[PDB]
Amino acid sequence: ITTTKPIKAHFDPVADLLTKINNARKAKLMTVTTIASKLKIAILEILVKEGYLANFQVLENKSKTKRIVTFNLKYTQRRIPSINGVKQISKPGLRIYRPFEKLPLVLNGLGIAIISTSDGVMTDKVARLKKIGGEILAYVW
Amino acid sequence: YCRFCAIGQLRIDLIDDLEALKRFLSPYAKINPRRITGNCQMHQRHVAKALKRARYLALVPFVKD
Amino acid sequence: EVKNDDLELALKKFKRVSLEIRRLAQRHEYHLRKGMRLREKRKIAQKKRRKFR
Amino acid sequence: QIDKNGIIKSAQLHDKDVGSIQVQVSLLTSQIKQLTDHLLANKKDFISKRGLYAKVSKRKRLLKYLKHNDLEAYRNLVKTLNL
Amino acid sequence: MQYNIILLVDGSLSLEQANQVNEKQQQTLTNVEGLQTEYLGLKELAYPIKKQLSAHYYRWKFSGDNQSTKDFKRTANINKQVLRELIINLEREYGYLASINPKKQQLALQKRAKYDEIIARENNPENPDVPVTSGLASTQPRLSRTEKAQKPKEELWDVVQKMGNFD
Amino acid sequence: PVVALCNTNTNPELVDFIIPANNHQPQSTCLLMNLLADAVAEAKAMPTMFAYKPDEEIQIEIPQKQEAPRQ
RNA sequence: UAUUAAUCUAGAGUGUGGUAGGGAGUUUUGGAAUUUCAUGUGGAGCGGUGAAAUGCGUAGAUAUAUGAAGGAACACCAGUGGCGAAGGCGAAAACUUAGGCCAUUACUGACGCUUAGGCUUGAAAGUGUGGGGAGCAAAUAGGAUUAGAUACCCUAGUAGUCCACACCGUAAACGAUAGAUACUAGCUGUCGGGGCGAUCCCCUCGGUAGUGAAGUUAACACAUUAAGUAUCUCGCCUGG
Ligand SMILES: [Zn+2]
Repeated sequence: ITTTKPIKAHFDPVADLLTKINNARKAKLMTVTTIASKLKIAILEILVKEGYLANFQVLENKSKTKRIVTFNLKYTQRRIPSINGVKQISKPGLRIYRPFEKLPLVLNGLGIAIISTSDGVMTDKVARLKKIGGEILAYVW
Repeated sequence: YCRFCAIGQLRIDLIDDLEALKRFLSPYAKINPRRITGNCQMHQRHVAKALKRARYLALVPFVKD
Repeated sequence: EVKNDDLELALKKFKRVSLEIRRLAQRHEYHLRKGMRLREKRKIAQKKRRKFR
Repeated sequence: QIDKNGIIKSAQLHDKDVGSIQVQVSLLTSQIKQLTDHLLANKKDFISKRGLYAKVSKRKRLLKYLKHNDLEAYRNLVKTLNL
Repeated sequence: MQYNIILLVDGSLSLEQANQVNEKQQQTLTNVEGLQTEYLGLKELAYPIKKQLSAHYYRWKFSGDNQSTKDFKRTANINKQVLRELIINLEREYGYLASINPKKQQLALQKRAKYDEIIARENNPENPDVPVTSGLASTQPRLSRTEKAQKPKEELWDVVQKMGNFD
Repeated sequence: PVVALCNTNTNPELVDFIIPANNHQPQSTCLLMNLLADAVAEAKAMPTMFAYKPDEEIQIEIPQKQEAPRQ
């Protein structure tokens, strides 16, 4: 509430999110701020249901003109993040599209891939169970 | 110590404070640098400009006292 | 630079002013490029800022 | 010598609409006129030529936008001299 | 826009014909008026101009269209009696905002600070005092409202204390 | 392991156990190391003069201790 | 994602107020100094270099003081400075004109970035035409040095160096670092804007320097103005 600091979104949502999360992970920071989008929302909750980040609350002004969102990252007392590596395959002008029969498994299943086939974000294993392939957002491991 | 900034002079013009500009001219008809006048860079530039205009207007000498 | 009262006290400042006059006169008697002017002037300013502080 | 406030009311559609592209294109046309007079007066003021090119291209982008969004939006604006 | 001009007359001649020259060059202007003829009197020249050693300095304070000066410019150079024709405009670096004009306070307080006629010469113009009026006049807010109540979490510390025990 | 009297310019991640005390003032130094010395001497069966002492023993003589900033 | 129907303002522009700056062009002025001439003062050397010597000098040089002329460039202000997209911009003034900075509830409503091709600019040198030509100085001659010297030094000395109109379009045209966007420790400065408010200091928004963490780097080093974390686009490279 009342962040009293101007913020501006970089560019395409997936990259705008990944750059911030990686910089925060390296800088040992706690939270970062960015404008909110439905795809960014979906990826945020699909991540947190995997337990890879702490509190994330979408925030708006005293109106529905601007909506922003912040998030904290899953840490430990020894101060080590739960994220190890992040890389996006989808890219503006370089969209990837993957049939289920050739779906890749991140780091022998240890990593997480985001595949928004037709119903939004979903885990790679639950998509294999669905045997539904499609567009791939990014690698998280 | 920029006395102009100290007093908030806020404006300089040729014919109001001529003696304030002789105080800044060296005895040998040259402009004294920052190390002597102690003014800020912008006031010092304004003083140099005004002293050049006076130099033009035959108000201060060129090469002697 | 007119300053002399009795014997010698003016002469020390005379050496000072003669030194600065020679300094100002040496660089207007031999020609070389304007870039050399600027670089040498900055070098002299750096010497003043590093030695006299 | 440009009287910025005067021309604004000419093409103005409302009381306090200043971002309506008609006023900007009108001011750009007047500025281009003045800068053309200046350039023909001073054949060697090159930075004025740079500014004039910038302004005419800015007008080109504004008019491309306008003619793109709505076809009937610029019906009253073709009355202004162009091309 | 304001205009300021300094006039140099041909020196040793009497003061009256200098004012005649004042009026003569006053007719040299275009449709501009609203000035004062105040002059600075006779002053010794800092250096010879052609052969004279002194002159009188005359001023105008009018303000008019850009056409004003050109005819005066081509007249003054021809007139042998008038010598120096500085033409000041508002292109000088200036400021007269009403919110900043009342700096006479700074003048007066600097003067009291300088006014140390007493024997106790302990005051120093170049000396800090660490004062604070604390006029913020800046908050730059950006209000936010709660739209979602996603997975909760708590806070903790970053103190490091390892090895548990010795043996 | 290592324990340190970490001033404000130290690097916390290096030292194992951190004690944020001011080492510039000699009185603070003597205080801290005397409490440490008695904390180990009580395990050495010696009386802890400055450790667990209520009061009226901690105060040690000191030349005028001020001016934390240094040139 | 693409298409299309719409809506909003943070993106991006326009307005408002405040604001700096050697930004540029055109039109005028000034003074030092050199050179030439003239006027007096004066009688043998001057200049020159490591040392000398062509060269200049009683037909009065150098020097000293004054006056006239013309041409070129603008010490001292001048900076761990400012502006410009780049090349560059600093004695004074006027006109025209550029873009820039801070707060902008105002307006408009995604109108943006990149940009093949196209267009504009672009240091010096050089070309054509007419001027101008003080000093400097390619080429050229002479005196020295050397074994030789078509060079380094000296005495002259032409183009040119300056202005007006057209052309050339190259440079170690460099931060050897394409542009745009967001994030990521810190510290020391400096300059511009706002407020508090004698400067001194406080902070805010920006530019410009130094130091320096992680990170990157083959290393050197870079590091909030990245050569880091990434994305978009253009251009480029494939041993000598
Ligand atoms: Zn000042």
